[PDB]
Amino acid sequence: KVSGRWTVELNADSIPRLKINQQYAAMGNSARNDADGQFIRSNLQEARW
Amino acid sequence: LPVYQGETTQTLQDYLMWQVEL
Amino acid sequence: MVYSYTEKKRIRKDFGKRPQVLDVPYLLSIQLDSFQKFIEQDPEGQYGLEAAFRSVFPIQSYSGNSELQYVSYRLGEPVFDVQECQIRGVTYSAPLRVKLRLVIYEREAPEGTVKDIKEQEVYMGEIPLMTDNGTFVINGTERVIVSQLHRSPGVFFDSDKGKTHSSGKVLYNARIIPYRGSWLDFEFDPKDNLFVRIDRRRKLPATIILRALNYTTEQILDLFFEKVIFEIRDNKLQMELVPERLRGETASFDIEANGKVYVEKGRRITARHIRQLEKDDVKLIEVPVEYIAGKVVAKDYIDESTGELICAANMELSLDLLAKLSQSGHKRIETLFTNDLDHGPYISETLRVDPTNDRLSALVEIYRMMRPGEPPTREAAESLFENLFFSEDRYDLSAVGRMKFNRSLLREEIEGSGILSKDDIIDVMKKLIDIRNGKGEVDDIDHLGNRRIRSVGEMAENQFRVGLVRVERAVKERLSLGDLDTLMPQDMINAKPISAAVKEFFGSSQLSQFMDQNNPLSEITHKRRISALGPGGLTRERAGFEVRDVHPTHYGRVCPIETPEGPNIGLINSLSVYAQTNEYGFLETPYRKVTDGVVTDEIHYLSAIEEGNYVIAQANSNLDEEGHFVEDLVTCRSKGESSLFSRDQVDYMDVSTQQVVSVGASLIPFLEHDDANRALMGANMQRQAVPTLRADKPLVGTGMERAVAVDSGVTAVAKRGGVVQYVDASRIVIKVNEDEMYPGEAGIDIYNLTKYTRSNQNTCINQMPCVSLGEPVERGDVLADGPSTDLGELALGQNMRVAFMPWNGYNFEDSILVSERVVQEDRFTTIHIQELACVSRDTKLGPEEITADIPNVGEAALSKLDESGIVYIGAEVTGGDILVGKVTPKGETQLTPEEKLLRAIFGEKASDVKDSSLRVPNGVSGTVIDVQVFTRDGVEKDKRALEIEEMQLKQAKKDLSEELQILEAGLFSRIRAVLVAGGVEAEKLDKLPRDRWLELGLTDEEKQNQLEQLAEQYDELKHEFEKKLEAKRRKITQGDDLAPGVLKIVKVYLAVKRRIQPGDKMAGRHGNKGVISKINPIEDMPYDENGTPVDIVLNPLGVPSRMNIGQILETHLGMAAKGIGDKINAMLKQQQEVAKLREFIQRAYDLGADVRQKVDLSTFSDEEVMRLAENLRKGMPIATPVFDGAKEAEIKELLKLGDLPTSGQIRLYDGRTGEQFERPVTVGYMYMLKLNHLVDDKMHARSTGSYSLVTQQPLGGKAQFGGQRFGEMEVWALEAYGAAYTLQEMLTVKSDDVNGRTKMYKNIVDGNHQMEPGMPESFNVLLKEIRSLGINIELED
Amino acid sequence: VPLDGGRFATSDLNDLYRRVINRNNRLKRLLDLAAPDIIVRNEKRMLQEAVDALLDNGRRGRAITGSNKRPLKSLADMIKGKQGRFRQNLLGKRVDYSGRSVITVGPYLRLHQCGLPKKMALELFKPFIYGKLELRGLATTIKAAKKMVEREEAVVWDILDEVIREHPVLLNRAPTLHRLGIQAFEPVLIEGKAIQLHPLVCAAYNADFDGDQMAVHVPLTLEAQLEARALMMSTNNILSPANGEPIIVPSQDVVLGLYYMTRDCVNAKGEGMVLTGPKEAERLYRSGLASLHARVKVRITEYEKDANGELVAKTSLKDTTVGRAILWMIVPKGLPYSIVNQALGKKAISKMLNTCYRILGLKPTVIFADQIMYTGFAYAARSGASVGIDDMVIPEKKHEIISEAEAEVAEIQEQFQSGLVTAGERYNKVIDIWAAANDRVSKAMMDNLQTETVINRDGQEEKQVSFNSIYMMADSGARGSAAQIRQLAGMRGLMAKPDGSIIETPITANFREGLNVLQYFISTHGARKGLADTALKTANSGYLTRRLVDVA
Repeated sequence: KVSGRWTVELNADSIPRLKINQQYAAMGNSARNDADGQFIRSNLQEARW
Repeated sequence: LPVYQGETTQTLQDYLMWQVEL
Repeated sequence: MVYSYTEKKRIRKDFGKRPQVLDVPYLLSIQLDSFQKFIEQDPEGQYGLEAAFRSVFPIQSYSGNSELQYVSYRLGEPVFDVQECQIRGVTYSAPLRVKLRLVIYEREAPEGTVKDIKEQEVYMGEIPLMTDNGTFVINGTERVIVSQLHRSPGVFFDSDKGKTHSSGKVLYNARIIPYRGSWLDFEFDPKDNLFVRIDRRRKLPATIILRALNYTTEQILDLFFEKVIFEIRDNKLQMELVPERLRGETASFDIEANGKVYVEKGRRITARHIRQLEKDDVKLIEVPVEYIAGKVVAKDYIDESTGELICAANMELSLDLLAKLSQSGHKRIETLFTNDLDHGPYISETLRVDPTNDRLSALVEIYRMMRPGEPPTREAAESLFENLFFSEDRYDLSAVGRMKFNRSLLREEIEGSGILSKDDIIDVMKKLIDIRNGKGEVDDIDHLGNRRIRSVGEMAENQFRVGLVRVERAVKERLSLGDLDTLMPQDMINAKPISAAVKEFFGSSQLSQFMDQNNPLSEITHKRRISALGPGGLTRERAGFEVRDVHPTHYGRVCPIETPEGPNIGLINSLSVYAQTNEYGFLETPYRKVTDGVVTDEIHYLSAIEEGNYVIAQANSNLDEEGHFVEDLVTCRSKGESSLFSRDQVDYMDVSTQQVVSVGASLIPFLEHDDANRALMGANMQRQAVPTLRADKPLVGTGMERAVAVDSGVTAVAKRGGVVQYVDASRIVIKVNEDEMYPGEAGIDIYNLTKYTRSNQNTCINQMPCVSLGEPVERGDVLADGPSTDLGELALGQNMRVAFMPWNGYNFEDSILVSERVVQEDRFTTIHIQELACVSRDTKLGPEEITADIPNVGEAALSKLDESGIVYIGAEVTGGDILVGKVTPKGETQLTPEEKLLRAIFGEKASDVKDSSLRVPNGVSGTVIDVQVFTRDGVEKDKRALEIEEMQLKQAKKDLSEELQILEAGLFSRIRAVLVAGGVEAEKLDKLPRDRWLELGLTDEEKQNQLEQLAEQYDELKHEFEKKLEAKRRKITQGDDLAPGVLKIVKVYLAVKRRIQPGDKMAGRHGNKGVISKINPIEDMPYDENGTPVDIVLNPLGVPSRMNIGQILETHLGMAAKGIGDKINAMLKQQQEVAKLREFIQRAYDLGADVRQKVDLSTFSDEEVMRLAENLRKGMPIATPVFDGAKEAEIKELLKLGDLPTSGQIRLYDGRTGEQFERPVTVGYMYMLKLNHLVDDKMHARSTGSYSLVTQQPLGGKAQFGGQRFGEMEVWALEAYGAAYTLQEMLTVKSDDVNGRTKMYKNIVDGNHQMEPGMPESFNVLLKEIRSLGINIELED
Repeated sequence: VPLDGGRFATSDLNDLYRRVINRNNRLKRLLDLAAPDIIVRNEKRMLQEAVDALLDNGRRGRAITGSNKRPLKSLADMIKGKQGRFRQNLLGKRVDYSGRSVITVGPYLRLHQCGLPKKMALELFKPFIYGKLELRGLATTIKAAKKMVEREEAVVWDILDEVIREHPVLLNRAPTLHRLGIQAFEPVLIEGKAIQLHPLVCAAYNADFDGDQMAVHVPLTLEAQLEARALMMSTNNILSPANGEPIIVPSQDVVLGLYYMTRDCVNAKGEGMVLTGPKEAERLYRSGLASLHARVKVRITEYEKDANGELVAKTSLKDTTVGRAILWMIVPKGLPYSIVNQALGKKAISKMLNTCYRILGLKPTVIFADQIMYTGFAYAARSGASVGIDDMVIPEKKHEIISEAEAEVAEIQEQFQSGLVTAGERYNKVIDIWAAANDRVSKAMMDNLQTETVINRDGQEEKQVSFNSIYMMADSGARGSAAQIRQLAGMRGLMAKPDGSIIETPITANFREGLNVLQYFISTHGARKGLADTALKTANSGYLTRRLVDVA
């Protein structure tokens, strides 16, 4: 209650969150093997979705 | 230090067994 | 003539021979002056928040052309008062808001600003605010932040040699300590090689740090060494020799000079030869070729034709190389001197050790040290090296660091930069080489000119700066990213980081601890404490043996007496009385200037360094009328070795004899007659005294108690007061006279006393008024007496009548025999107050409620509970009675026919609730003083919570309506006066106000306008009164905000009166402590010829072994004082005339050597003598200064005035047999005090309780009825006795043998006394823990 | 072990397990998806690090919790160290039947006894109370027995007094360095809250009666009780197991009493009286003579064990004093009279106890120790024996000695100014002359203290040992010494040691006539040094003892 017309906030601790991995995001282009490149690309797509 | 090794409590069944022992 | 209307009631006789020059300071300045300058608005940015902001506040975007600045900061007004914060539980603080300025500039224009957003300030955290007593109220509990004593940033040439070298050789290192950043150390090796070390890590060769600073071999050689010409042309091989410059070496052969040869071959060098060679002009003289082989070349020489690397730098000359270098290269070759006697290279030996010769190879060596892998790429190593030391925003040591640096290198300039400099590094290395060869002296860390103190304000500033530098990064990031916006200046300014940092520092820190609350002395000495540990200095109580000693520079700066006697002895000190802090943080002390024999009144403050030059006289030195010295030879201190000097060599003299002792040790009478150990222990035990019911002044004191009691802030002193109107047990109101009054106020000062509040130590804090109605009160006079205070004097203890004699062994070693009259008269009776609390803690099954509908309990238990479920105020509760009736909801009742039948029959229980009430812990008894209930906003249960609300509201109304009533009465008197001589009498105004009949006279003069204006003013006053009352009510009933789980909190306070009994620990002021061993009836206690029995019998076998002659002197002086008091009491009881009483009091006041002039019958009227005599009828108060106290001859003389034996002894009789003791005994009056170690809190017993889930052993140190610890030494004792069965029993039956404890209990109850040992549970736990690793372990058969 | 109840928040044993489990799960489900070599090797490296941290944290890297920089306690950290399993397993265990309280003196007690508060009792002996109540038929059921014990009835108190009777209980001082830190006594119920300890066993326990506490442990099995009676009893610990000297010896307030009662002064009341020996007490108590009377002839019947296993009487008429004749009542049979007919200092009574033990045995020597303590305590109180300012006297020659020493110092300084003497030589001579002056002052002060003048047989001139309280205490050896007296009446001496050196000017003042600010500040270096030495040598001594016991 902020002195009338309460504003609602989410639970910061309870809420989940995911962060992309920079080490593996910075090695999909460097890899010269098509299998590794496609693997990293697909997993990047899935993680971002 | 983090709290560990809590105390043991006396429930009804334990109390009744204690009284049975004597 | 001292009036001192509060002191004129009882004047304390002083035996001070010396005349006081400087008055004692505020005694709490060190704690609050620093905090005052921390939050003071300074026009120039030097210290405080103004300096913390200007450091890193200007924010520049990453080429974003958008800046952020600030105008000024304003400190908000505190939400609650100190008392409100303490009763609530919240912290006392003030909001911080600073006006900022965000400026955005367009591109393609040099610094062309287009818009400014400098219109809104942002609140960033709250600063915990300091009270009037140098203490904080963090989280509702009073806390004090101790000052730190660390090494000042600078350069230190310590030796670090002796036995630790393990080679029989002395070493000379050097360390540069900054205030922030990394440390740089320059060691030496037994091979005479210097090494650079950073952060106490792996060492490096000498000149890598030089080569990193773009220095080559030629400049390094020509700079560190002096090069001789060595002009050898045409194979002449002649030397330019200067005997004044270089000498002291015997000549080998072929040595000549101008005229006669300087020194014959094989002849020892002589001073006469040196003088002759200096007197006669000596040109280049020839020497044998042998001098070239050992000598080294200064620079690298190159042949005229080709540029080969022949004759490399730092290479010894060869005989074969000499011919070719003379033929091809040149004739004059630069060389060195390299004489062992008075010089030493110590670097050229290291140059060949360097693996790197180019700056390229040299720069990567420091990177190899710093980081093991990741070799640099010509952009990382240079950046790291420049940012490590030579960066402005990463080293930035201090002004103090630069001041010490320049003072230690003989530099006149003091204003420097926080960045280091190459030239500084060369000066440091050169002075290290100089001290190695012998040019000066090594430093001294223990010296108080090398250590400075840090107060609370500056560490708070450092923590705030650290917190702000973190939010600066976020502000910069948010300004760089998405800069295309015109938003308000809250892009990334988050108050949570800064507030969390400041709260972490203030609340939970090593230097922030709960204040002691059992004595005004304890408080005032905790606020003056100085500690070496903490975030810096000495990381642990270990690693020191000479750090914790009394350095000679501790004279007027720290006390050599007051310090704990435990593991941290010498690491905790206390300031002296007059010790002040220097400008930069060092310790000063005052002295009087002595000019051509006379002693001036002017005072000069000298730090530790300054006091080492001048010759300072001694305080115990005779003085003439004009300021001259009596004796031609006076004792002084010159450089740390005191000796005798004439009156024409002295330059300063000490102020007073109390200068070397702290405030704790200046309260001990006859301190110069006590050993240092006993004085230390007495000073340490004085702080533990717990105040009693009735305060009693000491008959023997030192005069510092008045100052301690006044400055402790534990009393209620009167500010701008003239007279008292109404006195009550809990309120004092003073009608300030018009002289000290300014217009715009009613003229009433109101003081609300503190009645029976719990301290940090669960003791009692109570203030009692001293004044009566219609008693004129001056400014600075006390009105109330806090804990252990009597009319403004520190009174912690009672004057017991002691006797020194053995008594049937009941005072065997340190035990005390106490008469029963002491217990009867309620001396040493103490009040203790505890705190108990319960919370609601709502659940998912439903909220918990306090409704007193508790199941499975008798009506007798709920007899003391109110309707809401909490105890009545004043009820007595013992053992395990219920305080707050709380119930926790259970699951929904099942449809089962059993529970349905139970509900139909009984009802109202349904097993919905469980008895989780708040009950008094076992072995706790007392009477409830007051309760306190807190309900969060949105919850309006408030069963009886409105009663305390109404009480507070009514108290506020009463204390707020008085000023309005006074103003209204004044306005009505003004109306009545302005209606005089207008045809209207005062009778109508007295009968009815009628607004003065609304100007019924209608004179049409200024009277009508005057009445209209007065009516308007009255209406405004009424409106102001209503507004203030409504504001107070809103601040009172607004409700609290608690933890998210917590629904409401109820707190209950209990008061317990603890009396004296055997086992309780008493003490004196001379390091004598003891335990009561018996409470003897009055009949048995020894009595003198008048039938008066002594109160306490003490053992005389401690004085000669502990050197406590102070005890004996104190008892003799107390006996004399009590004799004078008894004579005055007898004369009062006879109802004698005023003249004789006045003459006797005057004769008793003027006795002794020339000390102090005070006379009655000229300032004291006929009436004041009555109250003075009635105050000092239980004893004459006496004050003896610390080292200027009374003399034995004067004590013997004073005993003669009260008609007592001057020897101090008296014949005594035995109370049980009536037979006179031979060898007459010594009786007197000693000030005994009761310590905080009571036997009620010490006893604990246990047979069987609760064990721990792991290891199944009894809990511990009274933690819920715990057990006691058998140990390794105790089992060694049992094994030495051969106690196998007792050992096995203690190992198994009394411990974790789970299946054996029950069997032993059963056998004991049955009367068998047999043991089934089995196997301990801890061994099984150990086996499981070992098997949890890949290690197989089991027991075979 | 939840903290806030809502969340348990297991720490330091489950965080490592959780890390290992989740990382192993990720690696296992990544291994079968044909993941790239770099990723799989990196995951294996983190798994190795997690397992290594679980087994041992400090060896490689650090794993820390939220908001605390302290590392976690791995599996091995709860085995090694002072907080490990063994050092709580190596009798590091707490004990059930135990109690504490502050120590108090009880002089009425005897050697095999202690004062146990009634509040502490009835809690240590509660199972025994239940057993006795059930046996005597006062409580048919355990609940009834518990209620009756909780209500603290007179029957409960009588039963407690009955059960506690023949049942030893053993006390233990907190720092227990040798065997005698644990001894077994017979508990005597006292109305109070503090354990009453025996003055004779205080010396063995190293207790001092200023806030010292003491632990209590109860033996319950028959073997344990017989062991506490036959091995650990305080009446069996007569001799020290370290060297062999007796561990029980009157030390304070008893030595002074015996010294006062056995002393000789001339021209005392009743000089020429001749009596039988039982009559000395009747003569002191009523009227006629003082316990210090001289030339008193009393017939003493000695008993000497000249015969093999048999003692025979011998009647004489040796001259003695009333006090010695009275103490002969306490002295047992076999002992002779020459051990009593003296001034009876502290070593004298120690020799008395040793001879009694060697000749007679154990029971007579225990009884003799008890009676010696009783009589010494009584007569020390009956003697008055106070202390005062005038008791310590300062020699009148002190001023002249100080003046002569200062004159010689001035002469040495003049010689140094003349250039004949160098700094080190001058310093050494100054120290030597100051030490000589200190010795002379001490000798004069002892001369004044020792001798007193009195009138005998109308001769009006006699020199007998003085009765000053400080001198009497130092001579008897109860407390203090002549060296410590030197600092009360004579001079403090050099009293100079900043680090190792000695200041040339000594402290020339005692505590009776006060001290200066400079002298008092100088005299604090040694005090601080000694206090620090004790406080940082206690732990080293303990560690040495631990290593010795572990190796042997």
